Amino acid sequence: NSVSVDLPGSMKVLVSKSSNADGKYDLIATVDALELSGTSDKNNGSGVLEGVKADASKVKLTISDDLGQTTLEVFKSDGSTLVSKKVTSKDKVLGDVKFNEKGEVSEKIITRADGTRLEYTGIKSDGSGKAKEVLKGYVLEGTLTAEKTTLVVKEGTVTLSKNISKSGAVSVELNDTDSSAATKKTAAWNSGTSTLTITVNSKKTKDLVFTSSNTITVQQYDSNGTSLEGSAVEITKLDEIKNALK
Repeated sequence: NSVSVDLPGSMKVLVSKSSNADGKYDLIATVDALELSGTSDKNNGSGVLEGVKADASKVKLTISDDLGQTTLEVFKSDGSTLVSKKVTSKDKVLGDVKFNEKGEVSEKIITRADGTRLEYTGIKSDGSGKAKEVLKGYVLEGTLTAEKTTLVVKEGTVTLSKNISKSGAVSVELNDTDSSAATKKTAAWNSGTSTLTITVNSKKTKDLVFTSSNTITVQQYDSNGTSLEGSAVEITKLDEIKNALK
């Protein structure tokens, strides 16, 4: 009769064992308390399903085999003004979009495959908003623009900026308003090694690595800056990042 198929999210779609006379498969999905039904040309679980909420909100679930992506849309009663959109991509990144009363984006949470998050709130029509990154053990705060996300960590005269481009590319820069040549920090960034090298007084002092694990490590140079010493230490607290900027 029917066969069940597991879906990204905690969702399941029951699909017809065989296609009807028009070549199509019947799809039934239960998503939380919602019952959704639809059709598809394939037997694997891809397709589009629709349902209605108790309060007349319209719901649409789209499963795209070509991208392995599942999109759950909740609309107002018109079926067009968006209330919420949840997208799980095939690499298990989650996007959780909230809309204002005119159906425009106002918030988005991106959850990475490891569970760290980018939280965008107060999003405006120009693509600007407040940004926050939720890492393991600490949170980075900053701003969103249509050009980039900028998370900032300040320590005295030093500002560390972690930038995430619209395409997702990371860069880091260090700005120090200290004007004494003996103490002012400057820094150079390498995207390929994901490393910020901090210099003071023409001597390297430490490398900050921004790991593909979404962690930060710090490794000291010797006091003459001629060599890295010891081994890199993974940051676990915001206090430790600020300490690195003293």
